[PDB]
Amino acid sequence: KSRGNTYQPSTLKRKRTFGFLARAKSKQGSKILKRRKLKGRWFLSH
Amino acid sequence: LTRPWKKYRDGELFYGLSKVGNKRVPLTTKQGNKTMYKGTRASGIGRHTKFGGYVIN
Amino acid sequence: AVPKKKVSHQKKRQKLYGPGKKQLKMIHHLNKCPSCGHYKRANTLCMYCVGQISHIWKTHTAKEEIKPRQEEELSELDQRVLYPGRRDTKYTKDLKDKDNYLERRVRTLKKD
Amino acid sequence: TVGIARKLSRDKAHRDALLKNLACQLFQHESIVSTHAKCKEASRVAERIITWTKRAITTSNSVAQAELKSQIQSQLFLAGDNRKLMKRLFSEIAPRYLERPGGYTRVLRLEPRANDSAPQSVLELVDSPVMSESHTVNRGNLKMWLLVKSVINDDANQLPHNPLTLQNLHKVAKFKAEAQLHGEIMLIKQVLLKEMSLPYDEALENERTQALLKEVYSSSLPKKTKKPSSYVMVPRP
Amino acid sequence: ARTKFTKPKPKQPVLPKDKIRPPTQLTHHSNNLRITEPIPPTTSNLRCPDDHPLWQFFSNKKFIRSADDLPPSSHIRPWSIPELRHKSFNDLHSLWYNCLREQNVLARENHLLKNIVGSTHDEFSELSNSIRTTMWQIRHVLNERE
Amino acid sequence: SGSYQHLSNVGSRVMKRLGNRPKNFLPHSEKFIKKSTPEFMKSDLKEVDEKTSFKSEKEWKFIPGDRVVVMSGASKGNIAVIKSFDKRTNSFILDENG
RNA sequence: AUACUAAAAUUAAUAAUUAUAGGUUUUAUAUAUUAUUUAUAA
RNA sequence: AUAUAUUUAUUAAUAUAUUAUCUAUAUUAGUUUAUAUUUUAAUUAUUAUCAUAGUAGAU
RNA sequence: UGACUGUUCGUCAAUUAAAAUGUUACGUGAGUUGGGUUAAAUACGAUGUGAAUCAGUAUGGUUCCUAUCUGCUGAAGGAAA
RNA sequence: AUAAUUGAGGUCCCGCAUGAAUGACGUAAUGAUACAACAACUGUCUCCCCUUUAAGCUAAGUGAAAUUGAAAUCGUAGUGA
RNA sequence: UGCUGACAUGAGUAACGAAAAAAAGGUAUAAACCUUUUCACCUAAAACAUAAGGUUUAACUAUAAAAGUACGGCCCCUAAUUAAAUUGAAUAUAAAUAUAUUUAAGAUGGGAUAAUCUAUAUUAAUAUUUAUCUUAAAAUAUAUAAUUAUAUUAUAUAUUAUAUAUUUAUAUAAUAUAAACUAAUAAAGAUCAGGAAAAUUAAUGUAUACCGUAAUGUAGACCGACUCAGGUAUGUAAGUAGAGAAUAUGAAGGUGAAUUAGAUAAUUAAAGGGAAGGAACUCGGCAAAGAUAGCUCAUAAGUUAGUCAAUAAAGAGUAAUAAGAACAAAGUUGUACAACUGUUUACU
Ligand SMILES: [Mg+2]
Ligand SMILES: [Mg+2]
Ligand SMILES: [Mg+2]
Ligand SMILES: [Mg+2]
Ligand SMILES: [Mg+2]
Ligand SMILES: [Mg+2]
Ligand SMILES: [Mg+2]
Ligand SMILES: [Mg+2]
Ligand SMILES: [Mg+2]
Ligand SMILES: [Mg+2]
Ligand SMILES: [Mg+2]
Ligand SMILES: [Mg+2]
Ligand SMILES: [Mg+2]
Ligand SMILES: [Mg+2]
Ligand SMILES: [Mg+2]
Ligand SMILES: [Mg+2]
Ligand SMILES: [Mg+2]
Ligand SMILES: [Mg+2]
Ligand SMILES: [Mg+2]
Ligand SMILES: [Mg+2]
Ligand SMILES: [Mg+2]
Ligand SMILES: [Mg+2]
Ligand SMILES: [Mg+2]
Ligand SMILES: [Mg+2]
Ligand SMILES: [Mg+2]
Ligand SMILES: [Mg+2]
Ligand SMILES: [Mg+2]
Ligand SMILES: [Mg+2]
Ligand SMILES: [Mg+2]
Ligand SMILES: [Mg+2]
Ligand SMILES: [Mg+2]
Ligand SMILES: [Mg+2]
Ligand SMILES: [Mg+2]
Ligand SMILES: [Mg+2]
Ligand SMILES: [Mg+2]
Ligand SMILES: [Mg+2]
Ligand SMILES: [Mg+2]
Ligand SMILES: [Mg+2]
Ligand SMILES: [Mg+2]
Ligand SMILES: [Mg+2]
Ligand SMILES: [Mg+2]
Ligand SMILES: [Mg+2]
Ligand SMILES: [Mg+2]
Ligand SMILES: [Mg+2]
Ligand SMILES: [Mg+2]
Ligand SMILES: [Mg+2]
Ligand SMILES: [Mg+2]
Ligand SMILES: [Mg+2]
Repeated sequence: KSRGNTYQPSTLKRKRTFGFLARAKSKQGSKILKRRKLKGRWFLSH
Repeated sequence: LTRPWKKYRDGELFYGLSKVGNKRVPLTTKQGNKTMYKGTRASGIGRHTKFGGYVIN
Repeated sequence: AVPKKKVSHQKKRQKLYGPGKKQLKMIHHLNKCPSCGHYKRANTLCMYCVGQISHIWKTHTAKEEIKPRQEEELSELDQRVLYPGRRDTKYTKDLKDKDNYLERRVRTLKKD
Repeated sequence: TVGIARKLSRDKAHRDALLKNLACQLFQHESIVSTHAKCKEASRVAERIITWTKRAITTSNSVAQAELKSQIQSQLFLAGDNRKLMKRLFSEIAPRYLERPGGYTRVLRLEPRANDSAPQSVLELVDSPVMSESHTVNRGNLKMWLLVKSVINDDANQLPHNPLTLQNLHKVAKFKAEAQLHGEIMLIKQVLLKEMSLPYDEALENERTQALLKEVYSSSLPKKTKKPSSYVMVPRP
Repeated sequence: ARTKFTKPKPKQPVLPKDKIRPPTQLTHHSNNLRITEPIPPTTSNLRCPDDHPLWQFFSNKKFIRSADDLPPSSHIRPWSIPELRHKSFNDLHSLWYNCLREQNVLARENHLLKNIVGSTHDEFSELSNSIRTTMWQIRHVLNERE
Repeated sequence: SGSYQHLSNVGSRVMKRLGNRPKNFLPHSEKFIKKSTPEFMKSDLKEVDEKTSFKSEKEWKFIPGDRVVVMSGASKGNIAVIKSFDKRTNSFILDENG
């Protein structure tokens, strides 16, 4: 069937699995949070 | 013809200027699921009741 | 089904400006309006003369505007407190500027 | 099915409805502006409708009139503003053309519209009433308005009338009474001269209109050979 | 489906005239009732008082102060910290709310100007800032005193 | 021009960046403002930043109210009274004789 | 006659001759009731 | 029912024009229908649109 | 011209005066079809310890193009007549 | 079985190279599976014809693509990476 | 087939993306915007309310109004599940960390009061899914307390007249169409045996927090590169007719489109009809054509006994005897493979 519509939005899932606390509350999540910060990125997380 | 002063296609959107951009902006009250609750630091008074109400302290 | 070599300046020009059919023709069928007095196309009608007569019809067979009795009896103060001013959007504001995308016909030159 | 009439790039149902709407709108108003192709077809159906009414008015066979009255109804939408159309047609439109053998409508070409270069033409009913019960100019009779304006133009410019203006006036005068033609021309004169901000002298205009109509109604056929031909009719030896 | 073999359904039962309950309503609306033009509400029926508290949101009952009416900058100066030190708590309290009241008036004028006219005169904004300076100077004096 | 921005401070980072443009690239913006203003509120003097705007009266060598003699201009040798500061181009607005 | 072209017919309104398309009239075709009948008077 | 002329005495009637053939309650909760109740809430004639050109017979 | 076969071929039936032999990229897929042939799936016989394989068998199974030049079919304009 | 059948069904068996849970054999029903036969039906065909709509064509507005060493870009025979 | 920028050719060519429009006036500025009328399309939707989503795109800056009584979130409670959290020494492990127990979080779920409108706080004491069958009786029609047939099996609130505390409530008795449909107990068939968690009185008390609310939401306002014929959850979805949410019309609503106007060449696509043949076509009946009820009867061989076969083919009853909407409805047989319903190669 037709494809391309893989991203079906949902604020709950988007925030729960890519949000700031979804990464600030884990070792691996924190590591990528600080890596983006060191690179100088404005938007640390979702 | 949504805009009578634009007879031909010039790339103009149906509304707004750009269809894309940043999505990592902080959440606000008007947007989210029906179970979302942002708040406006405008209520620190009282205690929610067990049934689902409020009691002003 | 694709061009095998870039078409040179010569071939392109003689293909488009070469034949007599592709080039537009002089307008020789112009006459003098019996009424307007100005130029007009043959076997046609003078748009200005037609336009002004249509104007005469419009002003002599126009329907009176419906102005309800209630409104004209309101003072300026009651109109303001009851029908306040409102702001228009970009689309609405642009639509009212009809002189930027609508333009009237041009009066034809006079023939002697 | 091929060659009977224009298809107008529409199906049979859509095409038929368009023509009926156009003919009915031509009746409700007096002159309408539309594309040349639409105007010609609307002219055809409109003329046939009037002829049916004339035959119904004139006929003495009850069956003939009964079925004609029905056929006219089939080619109209009697709703909205045209609810009273049939009575209007039988009382006003039909009696205007009782003595005219065809040609109840005329199509005059206008300049194409700039948007798409679509040819445009005006469809109007011949012999439309210039005046009204309210003594005010109403819609219709575009040709008559233009003809009078040309007469005004010649008068204001101090030049003789062109043979074509006189010929067109002659065509208008054939089916119209002398007094009625004089009265309507005078009314158009007053309205136009007012619009162009020109002096309007009642007595002078009356004399000029009398002079014009006398020329129109005069019977002077022999005008000799205008041009000395380079060819001569010689009997065959 | 409605085939050609279908037969009309029997008519619904009808209650005999001798058993039909009379309706609880016999009379109804009036059939001589005509449509009248709407009647607008009129302010001539009102008595909006001249002492109405909302008038404190305006300056001398004016829609928007003009240049001449606004206090000029040369003639004015915000309080100084030493000056506030010679003031009692009640007086400083009184000054605070007087500052706030005019702050509301100026805010109303700024918003009207910057949301309708769009001008960047910001004369009202500067006046509000000067009041804001005094307000925090009052706050500093109280803390130092305590 | 209804934006409700004056009532809040949203986009602090973007506003700071726009208002703290690199000094090397000011000529980029100076051209923009100049080409987009009428001639009757534009001066041919460069602007001054808050850090380059004189505040002390010492730097303001001539406070308004004292006669001055104008050099280097079409009004050479004129005598005039400075009437007001400018606070944007860091200049003096002179009277009719100027 | 024809994709657009091109070809061909008419553009008469006068001292006399000329119908290109639409409309109108006549005749005819088609459709389908009609002698139990259509128009008239005596 | 409204409006304009005439008759009669602003009532009633004739002529003309325009408008409409509604609505509301009861039959045990909701919807549809039916009947009774309230009002003035009509029958005929000829059309029209949709259903593959709705479909068949002709042409 | 038919029946059989993916078939060109070939056998057969009924006709004709005859049902000739070749070349044209065993003419012709930017003209059509695609039954055989081959790729992914599957099974049978044989080979191999197997993974898999077959001058084997069987069912199923994706192509596209708006024509610049040459050439050709029709129709025009310019021209030196 | 057809006018005629390399296809289908029944039967015979030097089974190149079947065979019993890599199950053997015969059924009823089921199957958008594959092959074959009969009745009706038809534009599949003999043999194509007429009609309707959207394109194709013309006029107005907007306006891509693969491709492109440079081109002043004919036929035949011969020659030649 | 070098990287980046600018500009050419294809070329003013293909295309402008399911489509009905017309006149008059705003406006001697309109095919494209607004209004009026006519016509048409969608109408168990292209309508009305919503959920999620989203550059607020809305009828807009003077802008989306909640104590609760069908108003949701918020709050109490938990499921699946999650947790740098808790347990000389909980257990294990090169680190990271994993495991078990607690605690906390987590809706897609549960949470008394209510138009005769209602009161949530503090203190003290003690329910998987599924049907309403048969008999009976009342009442009715033909017949004679017996018999045949028949709507009904239970509630939903109005009127009249009586008895109780005294015109507020209850009770009694009588009257009052049919077809669907709704929530509540009732009764009962099968195995596939059908969630978790958070008390009553007595007194006192309630000045009612915060957030959501526009419009689009079978789409020009979300996911699809596009104002993309694709994907997207829920409830009504007028009537007429029907077994039906099928099919036909359409009351009301919405709507008729960033392409228009002419002739419709050859040719292409989607449809209608076609004489005489009727598979001769073709690898191959691919495609197309073919329906003599849709209700009630009747219905063979074989067979695993299952109207499996079977909606059997042919056939009959109901006006049809020349036809006249749409939808449902498209034969029989032999063989190979597999018991059957199902799953598979998103995109050969
Ligand atoms: Mg993507
Ligand atoms: Mg997940
Ligand atoms: Mg939302
Ligand atoms: Mg139709
Ligand atoms: Mg017709
Ligand atoms: Mg002439
Ligand atoms: Mg002729
Ligand atoms: Mg003649
Ligand atoms: Mg003619
Ligand atoms: Mg319809
Ligand atoms: Mg070959
Ligand atoms: Mg060959
Ligand atoms: Mg094997
Ligand atoms: Mg297959
Ligand atoms: Mg054989
Ligand atoms: Mg065969
Ligand atoms: Mg065999
Ligand atoms: Mg074995
Ligand atoms: Mg079997
Ligand atoms: Mg073009
Ligand atoms: Mg290079
Ligand atoms: Mg081309
Ligand atoms: Mg082309
Ligand atoms: Mg095109
Ligand atoms: Mg207009
Ligand atoms: Mg349906
Ligand atoms: Mg319905
Ligand atoms: Mg909606
Ligand atoms: Mg919890
Ligand atoms: Mg929930
Ligand atoms: Mg909403
Ligand atoms: Mg809403
Ligand atoms: Mg879409
Ligand atoms: Mg999007
Ligand atoms: Mg409707
Ligand atoms: Mg809508
Ligand atoms: Mg479109
Ligand atoms: Mg045939
Ligand atoms: Mg036949
Ligand atoms: Mg064959
Ligand atoms: Mg053959
Ligand atoms: Mg088939
Ligand atoms: Mg048997
Ligand atoms: Mg079917
Ligand atoms: Mg066998
Ligand atoms: Mg199977
Ligand atoms: Mg299956
Ligand atoms: Mg597949």
